[PDB]
Amino acid sequence: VEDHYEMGEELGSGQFAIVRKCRQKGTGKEYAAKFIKKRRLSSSRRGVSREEIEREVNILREIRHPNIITLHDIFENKTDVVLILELVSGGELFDFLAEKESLTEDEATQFLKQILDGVHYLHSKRIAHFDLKPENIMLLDKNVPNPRIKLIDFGIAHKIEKNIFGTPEFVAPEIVNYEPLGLEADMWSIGVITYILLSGASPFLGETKQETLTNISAVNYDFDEEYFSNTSELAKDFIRRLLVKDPKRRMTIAQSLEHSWIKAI
Amino acid sequence: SMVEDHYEMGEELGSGQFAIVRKCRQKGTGKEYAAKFIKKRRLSSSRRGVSREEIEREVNILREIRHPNIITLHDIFENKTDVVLILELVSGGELFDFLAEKESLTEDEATQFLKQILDGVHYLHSKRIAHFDLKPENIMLLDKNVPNPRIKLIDFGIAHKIEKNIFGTPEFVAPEIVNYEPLGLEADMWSIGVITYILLSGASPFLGETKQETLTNISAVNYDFDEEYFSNTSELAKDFIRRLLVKDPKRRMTIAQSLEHSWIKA
Repeated sequence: VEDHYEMGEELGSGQFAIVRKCRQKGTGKEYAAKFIKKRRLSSSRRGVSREEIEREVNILREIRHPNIITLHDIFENKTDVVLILELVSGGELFDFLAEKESLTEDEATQFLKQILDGVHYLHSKRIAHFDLKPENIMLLDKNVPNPRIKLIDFGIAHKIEKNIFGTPEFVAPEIVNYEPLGLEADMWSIGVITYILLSGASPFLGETKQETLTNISAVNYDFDEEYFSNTSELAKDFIRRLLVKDPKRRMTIAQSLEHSWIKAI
Repeated sequence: SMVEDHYEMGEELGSGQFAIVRKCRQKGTGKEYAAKFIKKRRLSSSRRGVSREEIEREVNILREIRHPNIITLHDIFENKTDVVLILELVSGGELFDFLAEKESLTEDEATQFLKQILDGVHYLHSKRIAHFDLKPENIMLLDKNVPNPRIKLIDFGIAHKIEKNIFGTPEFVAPEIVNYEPLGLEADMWSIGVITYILLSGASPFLGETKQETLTNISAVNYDFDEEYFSNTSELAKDFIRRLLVKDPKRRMTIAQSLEHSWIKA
């Protein structure tokens, strides 16, 4: 990698990884180099297993959409897999919105549409992100008139595809009744993101992580007027149709885009 | 290295998911092995070949394992089109075929083979590896032409390491993630119950007339011991089976408990 990219400042660090800014030799174009520490022994809990690195890389390879982070190049050395990624410098969407004194529902929906467009692309390729949250919703450049959303961090993303067992004769009840996680999980996350984007309030947050998890499982939220008095009924309906316990009864991404609140712009 | 530079390749032995198995012999030692050639999926291909992720997952499992009752990985090569696993040659066929050839087979003899299965699984589970496909066709013998044949568990194509897992905020996670119950080592213990039931009786506990019936029967744990298939089976053996065919995975015998059970231990 160092033969081909000049490495600069550390930008941050996450799950067994350090991100540095870099510049490609010959072209001068800037990127983010994410150095992922490989797991050595399969018994270890340090680093990332090769198979999990591959899972993420295989998803990143396929992505070509303006609202998603792009993979440019990949290297591997003794200790690391280095992803050369699109440099996204505009920060978290919510930190940009914080510079404002207030935000209108129409200003918010400009951004929400971009998130939905990114997720529509991912879901069209059967990719569930599984960790949609405001910190993974960045901006390419926050100083332009109409900033562009970039979805980041495919660390737990999966392709969503019985036959592997040959027949079911020997399989346990938990396999018979296995209900896989799927694309609907992202649609729930979108509901929560929308809720907080519009109101500033987190719908399920409790005093401990355990309380939050309890609240989520019970679908225990409201639209209290202290937070929702300037929010439209169509916005509330959109959220209601996402925050559904049964994943099979939630709006899909296509239905989300066809919802009157979104169609209206 | 290229595989042909180290191994003389021989005749074809079988086929797997986008795979061919050939007998081979190591140059420099004369020792025979099974070479499994797995076709890699191209980046432009949707369904042809096996994904790199799936090959790595299985290989990383195989690399870790060494135990007398599990197939051993000896070498790995990769060329343009394939990943090639050089595996221990397991020549003795299916356990159940060998047993079906015996004039008679006592419960004591059956338990001794079953113990070898348990020993292999005990090792796998000690590494947090669930096999997930334990069934007769994956229980082979190394060499059937010896007084006491050695069981070899094969086919780690759906095996997985087993690890509420959320390091950051849980605020945006869906209820199905909050309530997610992953498949675990207990699933293998269920399979061992079914294997044992068939081993002793020749009947299958949950098999229905259609796939849906089999599924329904498993989920309901709807089985019994027919009087005229279990007439020569001990209550102690039935107890072993009963403690494995339990709906709640948390209430099934673990591999350690299975080995401590008096059917095995006595």
